[PDB]
Amino acid sequence: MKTAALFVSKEFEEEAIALVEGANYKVTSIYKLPKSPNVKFYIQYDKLQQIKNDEEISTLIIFEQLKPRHFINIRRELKGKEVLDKILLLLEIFALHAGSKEAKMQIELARLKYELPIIKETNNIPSIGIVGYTNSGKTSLFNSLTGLSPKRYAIPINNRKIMLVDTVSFIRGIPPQIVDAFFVTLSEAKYSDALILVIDSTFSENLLIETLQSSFEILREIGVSGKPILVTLNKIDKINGDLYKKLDLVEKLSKELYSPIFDVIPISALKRTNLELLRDKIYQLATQLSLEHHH
Amino acid sequence: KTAALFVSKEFEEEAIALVEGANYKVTSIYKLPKSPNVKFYIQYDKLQQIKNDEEISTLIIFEQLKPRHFINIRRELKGKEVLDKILLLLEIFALHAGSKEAKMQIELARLKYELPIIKETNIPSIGIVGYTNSGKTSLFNSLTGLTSPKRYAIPINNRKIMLVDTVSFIRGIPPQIVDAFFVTLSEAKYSDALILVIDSTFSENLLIETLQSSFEILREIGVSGKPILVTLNKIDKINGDLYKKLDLVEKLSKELYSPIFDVIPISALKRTNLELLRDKIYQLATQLSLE
Repeated sequence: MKTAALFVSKEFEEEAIALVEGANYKVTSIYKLPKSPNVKFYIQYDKLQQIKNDEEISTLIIFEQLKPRHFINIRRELKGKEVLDKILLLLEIFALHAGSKEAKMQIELARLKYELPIIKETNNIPSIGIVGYTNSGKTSLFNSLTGLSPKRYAIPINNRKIMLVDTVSFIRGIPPQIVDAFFVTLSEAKYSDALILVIDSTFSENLLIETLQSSFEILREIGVSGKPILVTLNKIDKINGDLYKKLDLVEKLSKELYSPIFDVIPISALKRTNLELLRDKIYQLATQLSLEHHH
Repeated sequence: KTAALFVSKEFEEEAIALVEGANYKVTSIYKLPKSPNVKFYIQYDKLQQIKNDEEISTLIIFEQLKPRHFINIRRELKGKEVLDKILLLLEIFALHAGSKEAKMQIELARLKYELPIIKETNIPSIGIVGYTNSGKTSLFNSLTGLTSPKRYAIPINNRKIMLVDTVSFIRGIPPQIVDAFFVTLSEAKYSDALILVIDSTFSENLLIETLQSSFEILREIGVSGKPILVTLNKIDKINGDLYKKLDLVEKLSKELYSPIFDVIPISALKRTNLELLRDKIYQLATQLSLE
């Protein structure tokens, strides 16, 4: 697919790669943010030229907020290759998930508001949304259940077909200019019949409680209620320690935070561990959703 | 692309030109309800009449509708399109839009107006300017030979000249679309010269007013030092002499603006003096190829 060069600090690197790849980009080269950002192109002129003359790179992505000055200078150099900062990247990601008119419009509106200053200076299918943070590994889970990219994909489980919805992952510290765009795009998860809350188990005890609590809090804000939630404690193969300690916590805490909670199972999307068990739980959930209003 | 229009008696003349200027075939025309319906603005019966007509693809009401109106109307007219004054004008702006910035400004205003609705659920360039129903588009079409690029280069004698039908002036512009308008009209600044089209059917009071208003807008967008050719259009609807109005226009125009290239009477429909105009455009094109 389309390749991209990524400029990002070591702290946001992991998240950046996840977001970029979520935008259907293959990260070929990675660089850290400039100590003293170039006043001209934000990045070294010699590096911009290298990327400019590298046919193996189609898009330049910088995980920071660029000034209108930088966009104009960089774009008038790339010729055809696109350039994206954090804000444009996120808006581009939202558009991929956006299904409703309001989301699509909020995204486009915010996009035009961000480009303006730059141009002025020149039979019965249930829906199962997969929610969670960017670091939860929810994307890997979607790709495993699907077999993989589409944000909506139907999968056969026995005699039932389930519509898996890869919703926009929760994002911490979002630019104020795109808050409304993200809120509406994320709120689209309220229209799902059920949800799969992916939880990063690698977190420490307190941080894990914070991620779980925050996840349900966010789901509460977007207007989710009455929807059966199947919690999946992801990243168990990376635990390298005690699983029951965190699993019990998640299970015992989830029931206190939200209702109804369908189930709470441990998984490992990459190693495809317990995924067979997961499919079984999905089927049982889909079976339940159909009988919910039957007589 | 047919359309049904709802407009009062006074704005009907203006509305028809706008609708047709937006590439719409005005099929049906109704009076505007003096007592607007709370839910649909228009009476439910007529709304159904519009729905029960396969010869209508777009409903246009020349007024400012509230979000709840759009919702209820679009709910009934499930397959057909609906527009009001604001949506219509914005669609017209996009037609005259030349620069990318204009495109964006127009789309921005359109989104800000549409969100609340869903929420609740070198060749010389001559720019033709003037109020709607001054004969602008008719003049443009007559010169270009069209019967809608809004910008077409025509050969006069042995010179190729680009004609640009800019967005017409608008009386009482909705605050929402003010920015989109001026950004779209500002393209007139780039024009090497302008053609000010004025409706000759107006009385003295209205003629003086229209001239003062037209030039006022030209200042408002920053037009200065550019040759302006004033054309007194629709003379085919005037019985008496044109001189009294011709002198009035020429006198007042040169008092309000400079340089005034010339002031000639024409008729976009009857083609009266169009050849004289073509010649004056050439003389203007030759004068610009040196200064």
